[PDB]
This record gives sequence, C-alpha cells and structure tokens, in this order.
Amino acid sequence: RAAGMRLAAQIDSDLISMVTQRATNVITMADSTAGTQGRDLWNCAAGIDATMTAIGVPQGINRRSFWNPFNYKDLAGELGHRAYAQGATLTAYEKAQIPPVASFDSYKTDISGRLPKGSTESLTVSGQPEHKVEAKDSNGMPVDNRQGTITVSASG
Amino acid sequence: HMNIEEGLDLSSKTPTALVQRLVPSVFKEPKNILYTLDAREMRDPEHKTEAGRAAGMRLAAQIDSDLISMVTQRATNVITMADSTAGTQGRDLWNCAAGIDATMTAIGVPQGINRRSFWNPFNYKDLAGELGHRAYAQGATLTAYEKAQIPPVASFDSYKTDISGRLPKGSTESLTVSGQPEHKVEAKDSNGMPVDNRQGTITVSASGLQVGDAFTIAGVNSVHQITKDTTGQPQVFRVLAVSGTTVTISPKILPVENTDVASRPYANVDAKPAESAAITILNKNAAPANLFWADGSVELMYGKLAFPTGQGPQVMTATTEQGATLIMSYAFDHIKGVTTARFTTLYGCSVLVPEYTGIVIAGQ
Amino acid sequence: PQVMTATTEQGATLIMSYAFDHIKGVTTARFTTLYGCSVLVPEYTGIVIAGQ
Amino acid sequence: ANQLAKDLEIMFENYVEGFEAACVVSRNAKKFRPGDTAMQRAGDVLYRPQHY
Repeated sequence: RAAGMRLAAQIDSDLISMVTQRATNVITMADSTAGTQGRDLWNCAAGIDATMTAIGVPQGINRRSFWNPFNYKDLAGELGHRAYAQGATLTAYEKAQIPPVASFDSYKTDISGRLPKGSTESLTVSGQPEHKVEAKDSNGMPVDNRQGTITVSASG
Repeated sequence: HMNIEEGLDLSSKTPTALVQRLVPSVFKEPKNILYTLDAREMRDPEHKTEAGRAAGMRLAAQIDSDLISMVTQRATNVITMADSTAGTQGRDLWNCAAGIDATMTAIGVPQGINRRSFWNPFNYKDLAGELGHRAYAQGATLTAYEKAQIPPVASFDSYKTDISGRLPKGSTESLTVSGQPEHKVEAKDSNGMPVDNRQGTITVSASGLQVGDAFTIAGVNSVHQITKDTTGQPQVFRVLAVSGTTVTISPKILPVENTDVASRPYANVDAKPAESAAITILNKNAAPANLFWADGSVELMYGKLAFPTGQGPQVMTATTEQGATLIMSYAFDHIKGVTTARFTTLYGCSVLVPEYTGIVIAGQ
Repeated sequence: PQVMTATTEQGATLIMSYAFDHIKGVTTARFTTLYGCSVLVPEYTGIVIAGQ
Repeated sequence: ANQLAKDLEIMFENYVEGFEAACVVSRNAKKFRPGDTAMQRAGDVLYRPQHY
C-alpha cells in the first residue's frame, strides 16, 4: 500500500516540476500590501489567457489552472469577502472553494513547483543572437526547435 | 513510508527498512472531587443536592479544559497575526484559518476529511464583526450583525468555545540551536518498549524557552509528507518540556537525507538546522488560541474504576455531557459522625497526529 | 520471481515482483514504474508567481 | 494483591490517520501509451512532427 502510493505521488512531483521548468508564458506580481491580492492573481491568470490568445493558441480548446494552496486561498479570500454574502461569495467564504478563474478550470494542487531566487546582477545578451529552424543537425539527428543557445555577459 | 530508488539495476541499493512506529494513548491519574458533611450538617438536604450538582459539572468542565490544554500544547501548524489597527481584523483571521488549511494541505493532510475550528469569544466576535458589516444587509450578513453568529469559515465548521488555551509570553532573547540536531525514527527502545516518534530533544544556547512555546528554526522548512518536496514554509516546533539548555520538542527534526538511512522515509523537513541556527519564537505576546483540526487525530479515551456495590460505601454512576462515566460514592462513619462523598472519573486526552491540528493566535 | 501488474491513480503501470531465497529464508520485493513527462508545446502553458 | 502480570495492548491494524498525495495535476494531464518494442528499439525517445 505504501509503495504503490509513493510511486504514484512521484509521477505527480515529476510532472509538476517539468511543467514549472518548461512553461514559456510567465507573469509575476509583488505580494500586495493593499487589499488587491486575489484581484492581482486574477489579473495574472487572465493575462496568461490573453497572452495565449494573442500568440494564437486556439480559443475553443479547454483550459486548466493548478494553484498552490496559499494562492488558491488568496483567490478564495478575495471572492468570499465581497459585499453580497450569497452564492459564489458564500461558498468562497465558508468552504474556501473558487469557481473557474479567467476561463481556466481551477484546481488546488497540494504539491507545487518552485522557481529559484534569480540573480541580482545587471546581465546583458552578448553578441546579437538569432536562431534558425532545422529538421536535422550536421550529424543527421533531429533538432529540438523548442530551445536554442545564447551568450550572456556575466554568468548569473 | 518508503524510499524511492532510481534506475534498472538496484543491486547496489539498500532496501527500505520497515519501521513499525507506534503512538501511545494513556489514561491520566483519576480526577476526583471530595466533600464531607457531619451528622448536624446532613439535617439540611440542600448541601448534598447542591454539592453533588456542583461536583458533577466541575468534572465535566475539567475534561474539556484538559483536552483544550492538550490540543493547544501539541498542535504543530501555527499561524500568528498582529491585531489590525485598520478595519482588517476578522479578514486577517479568515486568512489565518485558511492559512492553517493551506498548510495542512501542503504537508499532505487529506483534503476530503471533515474539519473543525474552535474560536475564543473575542476572535469569533472579530469574524462576526467583518461578516455582519458587509454592505448587503441580508441572510448571513444579517445573522452576523444581529446575533454575532458566523457560518463555517475557510473550510472548517465554526464553533465558539467559552474556555480556550493561552500560549505564554515568549522570551525576548536571541536563542539559537546548539549543534545540528537530527533525530532518528525507532519502533522500540533499548528496553524493547515502543518509542513515541512525535517528540524529540534538542540543546539550545540559553534557557529562554517555555512549555507551550511555538518557534521556527532559521533554515528548516516543512515538506509534503509523501513526496518529500518542500512547502517553502518554516516548520513550527512546540516546546513540551524544559531542563536548563535541554528542550523537548514536537515534531522530531527528521530531514530529507537524514544521516540515519532508515528514518529518511519519515522526513518532516527539508534539512537539519545549520550550526548555531537562530530560533524565532512565534508567541511574542501571550494570547488566547483558536484551535483547528481535521477529524480523527484528536481523541478522548474513557475508563471506569472497579468500585463495587453492596460492600461498604453506597456506589452510583452518572454520565457527563461528553459521555464520560462519573462514579459517586457515599460512606458514613458513625464514630466520627461524618459522611464522605467521592465523585470520580477516569479519562485520557490525546493528539494522535499533531499535523492534523493547528492554532491561530492574534495579538502577535 | 513472481511478477504482477497494477495501475496508479493516473493510469501508470506498476510492476510488483517478489523473489524468495529459500536457503536463507527471505523474500526481496520490488515495485517499479516507467514514465516520461513532457510539454510538447511550451506556448500552450504558463505560470504565475506571487512575491515577485 | 501485589505482583500482578502486565502486557502490551498494541492494536496491530488500527492505524492512526495518515497523509496522502492528491495527484491532481498528473490526473488531469493527457496520457499516452507508446509501443514498448518501439521504445526499446528507439532507446526510450520518440519524436512527433509540428505543423508547417
């Protein structure tokens, strides 16, 4: 019983850390000193869908969002502390559950991925880099067109 | 709990040692009330009537007071807030209660099991003061305004407790952990008795800590109890006993990559303390706790002493409002001219999973 | 060894196998799984971080 | 009377409550079963085309 569930939970941890490292749309917010928490997270979630739309990701295809328990709580706090204490407000206040957010279905994930503390160095792109598309490399192996290489001035 | 191992060939890898951990639950010393009436005093039957009434309710109330003290001292998830000078009191408490459930979820407490919250009357009032002053004066708002009652809060059923546990005023000293304490997990000790894995012992650089303190160690964060991935939140430790610089704490400091291989599956935290790691005491001011649990961790076990009828004293039983047995015994000494009355009960209160429980303290 | 198959919550395959060594009287037991996780189109995915 | 016998009350399958992982992200991911013979010949990698 213990072995079966510990393996299942590792599949989730590996997927969450994979998606966290590879996702190319990123939006960040400072943690709000005002009441604007939850509104700021909704602006970020809606900014992800606006970005997906603007780059041409299909508008009809289904959409999912997985929130860490702390930011799911921040959205539930905003929606539950609204003036009309009925329906979705009352559900968010009483049971901390939220509706879909900004076109995404909303899920609370118990495990979550993390980004490292980024360098405080004033880095710059060295040279003037421009990649090309290739079907295969100089040895005839396939080329992963999702990624390329650059020089940056100071290695931070 | 089990280790994960990497690759196809495992001929170089130690199998996970099974550790059959056991947690004790134990009855306390019996709880009693004694009174006596002499043969003059027994001429007025109200004394037995009123003293029996008073004794029965005083033992019922002690079962509640012992359990509340027990849960307040053992609960490992702890969140603090200053009292708001702005209007944000009550909103900040909802954010703290939801922060307890967010923390329970992040460490891997099941999300589907039922949850209870027990608010002291002041912080229950602070929540009702937010919900009652919403701009749509109807339904839950109107109940919160008129009668100061609240619905469930932040996924917990909400209860108001008249009695509540108080955390002490924590030390102002710059305490640090001495050495780099790292506990092991054991099924049983050197005498073959089961080991209580909920407690461990540390050395601290000066004798400032107190029983019932809540504190965090500078470099030490909780992990999800199954995957062992970090929560990024500090682990809170509870002080359970003190002896000079030597302090008993809960939970055990069990790192991921513990020096003891057999206890690595049972890790609570991302790392052991660094050398001289700072202690931050959370209870800066003494404050009434608000108690939270997920069901199945917090228990009352009831006993009954074998007091015999039909020999010597006359013996009877009653049930407290919590289902505990009271035994009432009356015995008359005709040489002293006195009746002695004994009311007695036997119980234990226990927190089987200190992680299924948490507390919020306001007033910082 | 004895070999058996089960399925995780996500539909992943578990192989369980047990080998008894009768002259020393022990069973070694192994659970194992094989999987990969991928983002085929990075642009179809995004992340939000608070605390800047 | 003095000197009564004592034992241990251990309740060997009455477990205290314990942690879990909800697996929610990997339960919502798309799942794929490539052929195991093909994955062996390929060295556990496969490729899919993108649109023109």
